[PDB]
Amino acid sequence: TIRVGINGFGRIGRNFFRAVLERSDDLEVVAVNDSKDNKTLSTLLKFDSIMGRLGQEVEYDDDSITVGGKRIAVYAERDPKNLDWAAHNVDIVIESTGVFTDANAAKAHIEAGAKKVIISAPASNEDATFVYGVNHESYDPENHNVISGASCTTNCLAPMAKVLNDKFGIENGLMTTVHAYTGDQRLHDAPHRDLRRARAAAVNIVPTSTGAAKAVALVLPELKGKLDGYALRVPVITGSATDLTFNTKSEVTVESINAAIKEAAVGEFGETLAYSEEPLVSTDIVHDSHGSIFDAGLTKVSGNTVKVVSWYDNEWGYTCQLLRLTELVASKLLE
Amino acid sequence: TIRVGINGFGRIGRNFFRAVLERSDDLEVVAVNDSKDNKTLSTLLKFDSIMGRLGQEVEYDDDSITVGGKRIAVYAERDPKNLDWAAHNVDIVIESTGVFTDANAAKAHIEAGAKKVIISAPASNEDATFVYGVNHESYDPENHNVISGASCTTNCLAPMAKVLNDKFGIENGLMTTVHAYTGDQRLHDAPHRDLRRARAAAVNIVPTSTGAAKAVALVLPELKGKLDGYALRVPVITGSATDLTFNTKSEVTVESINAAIKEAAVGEFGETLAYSEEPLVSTDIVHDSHGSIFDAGLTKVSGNTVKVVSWYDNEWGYTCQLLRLTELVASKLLE
Amino acid sequence: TIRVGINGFGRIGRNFFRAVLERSDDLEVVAVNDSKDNKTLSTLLKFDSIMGRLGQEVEYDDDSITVGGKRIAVYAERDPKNLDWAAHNVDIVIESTGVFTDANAAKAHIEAGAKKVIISAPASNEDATFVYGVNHESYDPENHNVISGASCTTNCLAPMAKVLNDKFGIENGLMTTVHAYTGDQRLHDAPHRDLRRARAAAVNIVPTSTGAAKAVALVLPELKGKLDGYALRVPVITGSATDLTFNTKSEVTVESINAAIKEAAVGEFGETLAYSEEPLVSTDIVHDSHGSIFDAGLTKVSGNTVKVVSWYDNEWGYTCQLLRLTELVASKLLEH
Amino acid sequence: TIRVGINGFGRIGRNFFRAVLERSDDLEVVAVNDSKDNKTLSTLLKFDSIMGRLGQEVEYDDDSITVGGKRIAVYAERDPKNLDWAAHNVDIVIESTGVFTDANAAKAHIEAGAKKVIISAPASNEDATFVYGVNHESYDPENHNVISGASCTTNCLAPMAKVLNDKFGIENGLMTTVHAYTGDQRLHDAPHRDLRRARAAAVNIVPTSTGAAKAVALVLPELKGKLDGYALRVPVITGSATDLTFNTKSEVTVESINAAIKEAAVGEFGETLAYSEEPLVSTDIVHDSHGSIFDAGLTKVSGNTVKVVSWYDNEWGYTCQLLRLTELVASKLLEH
Ligand SMILES: NC(=O)c1ccc[n+]([C@@H]2O[C@H](COP(=O)([O-])OP(=O)(O)OC[C@H]3O[C@@H](n4cnc5c(N)ncnc54)[C@H](OP(=O)(O)O)[C@@H]3O)[C@@H](O)[C@H]2O)c1
Ligand SMILES: NC(=O)c1ccc[n+]([C@@H]2O[C@H](COP(=O)([O-])OP(=O)(O)OC[C@H]3O[C@@H](n4cnc5c(N)ncnc54)[C@H](OP(=O)(O)O)[C@@H]3O)[C@@H](O)[C@H]2O)c1
Ligand SMILES: NC(=O)c1ccc[n+]([C@@H]2O[C@H](COP(=O)([O-])OP(=O)(O)OC[C@H]3O[C@@H](n4cnc5c(N)ncnc54)[C@H](OP(=O)(O)O)[C@@H]3O)[C@@H](O)[C@H]2O)c1
Ligand SMILES: NC(=O)c1ccc[n+]([C@@H]2O[C@H](COP(=O)([O-])OP(=O)(O)OC[C@H]3O[C@@H](n4cnc5c(N)ncnc54)[C@H](OP(=O)(O)O)[C@@H]3O)[C@@H](O)[C@H]2O)c1
Repeated sequence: TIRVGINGFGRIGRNFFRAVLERSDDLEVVAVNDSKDNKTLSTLLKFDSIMGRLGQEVEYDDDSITVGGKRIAVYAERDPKNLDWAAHNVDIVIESTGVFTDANAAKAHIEAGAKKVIISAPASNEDATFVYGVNHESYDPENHNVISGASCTTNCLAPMAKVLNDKFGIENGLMTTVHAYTGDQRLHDAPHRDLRRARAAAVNIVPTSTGAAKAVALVLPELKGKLDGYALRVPVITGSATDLTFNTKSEVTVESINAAIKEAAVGEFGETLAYSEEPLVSTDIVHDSHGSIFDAGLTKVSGNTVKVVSWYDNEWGYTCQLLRLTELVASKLLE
Repeated sequence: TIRVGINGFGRIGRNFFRAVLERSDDLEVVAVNDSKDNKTLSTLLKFDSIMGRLGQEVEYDDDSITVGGKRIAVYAERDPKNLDWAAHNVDIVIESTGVFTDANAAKAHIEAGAKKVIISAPASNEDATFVYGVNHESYDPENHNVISGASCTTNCLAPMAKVLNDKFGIENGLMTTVHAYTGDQRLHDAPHRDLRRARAAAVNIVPTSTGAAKAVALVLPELKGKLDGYALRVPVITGSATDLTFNTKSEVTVESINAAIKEAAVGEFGETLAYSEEPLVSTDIVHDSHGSIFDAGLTKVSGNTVKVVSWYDNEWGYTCQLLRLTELVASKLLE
Repeated sequence: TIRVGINGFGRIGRNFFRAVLERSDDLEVVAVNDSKDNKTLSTLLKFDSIMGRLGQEVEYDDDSITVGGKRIAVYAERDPKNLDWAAHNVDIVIESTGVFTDANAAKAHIEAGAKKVIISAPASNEDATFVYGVNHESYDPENHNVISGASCTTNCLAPMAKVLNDKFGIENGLMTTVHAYTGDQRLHDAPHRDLRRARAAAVNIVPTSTGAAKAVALVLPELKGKLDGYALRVPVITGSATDLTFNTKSEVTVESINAAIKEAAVGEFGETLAYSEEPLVSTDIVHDSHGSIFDAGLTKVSGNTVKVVSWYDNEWGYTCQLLRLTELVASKLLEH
Repeated sequence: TIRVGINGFGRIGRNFFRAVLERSDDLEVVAVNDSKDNKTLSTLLKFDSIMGRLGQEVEYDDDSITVGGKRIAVYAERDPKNLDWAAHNVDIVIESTGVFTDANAAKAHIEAGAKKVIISAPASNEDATFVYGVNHESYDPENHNVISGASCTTNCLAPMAKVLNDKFGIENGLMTTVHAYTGDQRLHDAPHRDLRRARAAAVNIVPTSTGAAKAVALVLPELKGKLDGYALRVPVITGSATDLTFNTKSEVTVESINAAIKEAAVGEFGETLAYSEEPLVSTDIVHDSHGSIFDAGLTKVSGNTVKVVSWYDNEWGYTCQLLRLTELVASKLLEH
């Protein structure tokens, strides 16, 4: 068991906690840092609009939240310099606040006694970025100390893109992610730096930018400069689909595109990328642990133009990818 | 034409602007104070998730927003002491920020050159509170200088309660308002001082407290101590219903309860309170200008226990009540 | 293993099937009658927009569906007279079509081999109506052969109405249930016998009738003529609350109303009626197995007027209550 | 006044009626055929969950509804053969039931007295298909008697596909339309021939087919075999976007793609196709009368791969396009 700390007990932080509880044999969360009182934090952990009730008992005091008898230390230092991770023998910190995506700032956790930091988001100045299943073999336990698990969408797109580029080659592609609304958006029309994300999220199709397609290049260098895209935020609370349209020099049919995915979606990689011929709708992939669920029923081909669609639970699927990455780091040298 | 200023260009502020444009012959909005840039403010005025597009042309510069050729001065003073309302000959300021519901603080607008302040909310230390149609005859143009238009729900409940208490007498009543979600609520589960309003608004029935039933006593003193209630926030963006269950010493039937409303819902009062026998659903009362739309089809009676239900557009219906109050003030002595 | 058949494999039928898999050791569903083809039936069983995926493999053919290796015989007979329940030795049929709530028609399942019929709905002409935890002890295994499990709302209302009446006496009460939309409402403005339920369900507060407060008299005769109410259908897919306002002759406080429910909400009754002081919203009671979750935080008192509020998963909570009734039935004599 | 009758008084029929009241001086609806009773018809006309209240008094009887003092004859004949359109001198029938998109069946309205039938949908065996603004000039008043106004998606796609093909040449293109749910989808998980549209519409992203990108070839023959796509149905009640990704042989930038649409989007064509640089979300195009609102802010270019996005109100925008086609028809000879 390697001991884990979470900085930021938001949606991603709480997902990660639950995912460890549900899915991990070799990690334990033993401390959390967040800016709120333990009554509030413990209530949000216990009850969730998306995931339902935590199955375990939750209690709290002024120092901690106890979950199924296991005491979780809770801190509220807004600067990670004031933390002491070594005091709880935390080796890995999950950096999920959203305000330390800069590795030069996330480094504070290591100064505060951790050995590894995993940023649950696109990062800057990081040692490395991983999409589990795609480039995790390149993790270097001595030199990759502050890393990034990339974005939900990148974790959906990159597995699919790896397989198709490997098999047919992708010249250029443009992505539309049709995505659940997220907490950056407004409930009612109100000021926002993005004048579209300003608009009432649960009654609008809301177009917004995302770096997730360009970010594929970080984990698949062969696709640098060849992918871009954007997001349409729509009224579901979780569950998203990545629609990629690309040009290939290969001569391709619907059936050969699908066969390539089916043939790759197997073994350990198939825990990242799944192949489905089912009549899927978003609610079917809620709490699905794959990073990418390829929908063979949606594949289209016109000439050398290809459209493929992969599903993802932008919360849970992403979190399970991050958990896979965390298990890898925890399985290798920690100093 | 009496010239009006709005402090706070949120949902209520923008509703009020539109209501003046659509419905008023004797008021004009000539200045606005708000903490945002004019590109953002002008975009939110022009496009609305609830009301649709403003029919008029909107332009802006760094000093103003011009609406159908009429230049609206815009300020961004966070303290109303720094404002100068007299410079634009504004007589009435609508105080719609939410952070000057204290009349001792709203008074600043009068020091800044206005003559009257109307708080678009339950207030404290106010000269008087009005529900138009219920107690507006008691407005005293010399001594009522900082006033309150009360809450959306109170504007729905008080008209109905006046008629029923007048005709049958109400001993005690308890209200449930089944209410559209509002901007105080969270889109995704997140910290909030109210741990229920913390929960994703568009997928939950969310119980929360409201003073609106006790506040009836401010405008109908005869009901002090006899009304209380709460709110169930539900997933519609606007449109609400007030369900009041009360005990009466009178012997009453469904048909006599309804006849009393029908008989009162007439003339000017009938612009506040309507009587309907239609098969209404919330979307039918969106942009309805009444404060209260009594639904005769929902009236129930068991013994001396009575249940009545009135609809309201918590945005537009409320705003039209506030506009009626503003026209009254504007029609009398301004000093 | 008491063998169960389901007539009508819609929301309630599929909930019942799942609840049997999840919560019963004594019951097994061996046969289903429904109007649809088996490809459709099996897809709707495998995948559920509310309950998520069934955690068991599903296959189908012209005659059956196989769930986790167990063959369920499937028929599609519009008329129950043309069924042979004896052919697979089913003893209890759950009648969940919606269209045979008249016991005079549902009786047809007994003629076709069943020993018992449980109507998943308010019924007419039935031997008996039950809210488990309230009056199930009056179940008569000789004379109660076609029975009603009453409605979702009744299964929420009756348990707290029993406790509070018994403690304080209810003079009259009026109820509003703020209720998830149901399958009979229209997605877009379209024809319906109820001109309000005609109206786009996911964007409207939709008022509609419910017999629930009057049907409580069937199970608590002491409350006959003392209750009425209506529903507001709102845009959530499941999860509901019943808001009851009543006047009493007793002297009551918030603390005293709430203490009455807490005392009673224990033991086996406590699996029907829960007592909560949690900050609940509707998603928190989705897939809750209680018929009634009393929300102590919502209790109000004004003179002699009392308001109380209880939650229910109108799908799963109701289904769990119905399973509790089915287990009771199946634990006694199944003659004939 | 050219007299119009409507067969099928559903979403599209009621939109058409309203659009005639709102935007036409030349057309008048004098008769309606629909399967429902007049109390229901008149209620659904008066009150609309999307469009709000009709601003006119509505009354009804056994034979008619009266809207702002004008009597509309109402029939309910399942079979168009039993209608007499001549009886009220209607010249154009809008065929909006959904079930007579085969011109071989819709022809029955001409036998029953109509001079022209306009099918509010993709059709089979029709004289002609039109997207107003794209190919309406080819309308032949002698030989085009039963015609299609094509689909909502086609009326969004074809206008920008015309402009960009003409300017740059489209090699192939694939489309996704992110589309408001429609009335055929199910509110709760329930049977449907499309097992995805079976699934609770207001809580799901629901993939489904559309002929729209292949139906563009009917109106722009130059694009035959070059377009395909599908729909994602999402939880908004109306408002949709068409996302088209195509590869071209030309050298194109974002600025150049966008400039091509701006140039073309003027005059009468500009009432079909708008050019926007606004920060649009779907509520902003609700009740917009254009068939296609090009969103310049969404244009992307990657090498020779181009993505463009246009909005449409799949109810009102489509209806306005159809009204534009009906006015055209009604401005020429109505013989026979
Ligand atoms: N769909 C998804 O949700 C998704 C998918 C992929 C990636 N991600 C990434 O995951 C990260 C987390 O996103 P989220 O959805 O979880 O957002 P969130 O719900 O707002 O979580 C962020 C949390 O950080 C806490 N926080 C902020 N500053 C802090 C500080 N100085 N010290 C301690 N705690 C602090 C906040 O606590 P308070 O609320 O008390 O301020 C908040 O609860 C982001 O970087 C996001 O881009 C999200
Ligand atoms: N259903 C309803 O909406 C409803 C019904 C009845 C009564 N009311 C009452 O109406 C009032 C307004 O509510 P709302 O729904 O309009 O909320 P809102 O949308 O948040 O509007 C409030 C606005 O005030 C602005 N503001 C805050 N502090 C300011 C300052 N110091 N100077 C200038 N502007 C400032 C904010 O601008 P920024 O956003 O840029 O910070 C915000 O846009 C509240 O008191 C509420 O209780 C609302
Ligand atoms: N919240 C709730 O859903 C709720 C709560 C409490 C009680 N109930 C009660 O439970 C009953 C079922 O409701 P529900 O929500 O499950 O509705 P539903 O989803 O429509 O279920 C009805 C099912 O019966 C089938 N069916 C109808 N007529 C049939 C016939 N003649 N032969 C065979 N199968 C037939 C239908 O097949 P098709 O789908 O092919 O038509 C459908 O699968 C109703 O009486 C309702 O009051 C419902
Ligand atoms: N977004 C859109 O809605 C959209 C956009 C573009 C094109 N369209 C097309 O427009 C057509 C109509 O669609 P819609 O959305 O308006 O569907 P809808 O709401 O179901 O309209 C169909 C109407 O036709 C009536 N009807 C059906 N069969 C009939 C018959 N034999 N005789 C008389 N009346 C009959 C129905 O009456 P009942 O209600 O009693 O069944 C209903 O009012 C479809 O072909 C569709 O593809 C729709």
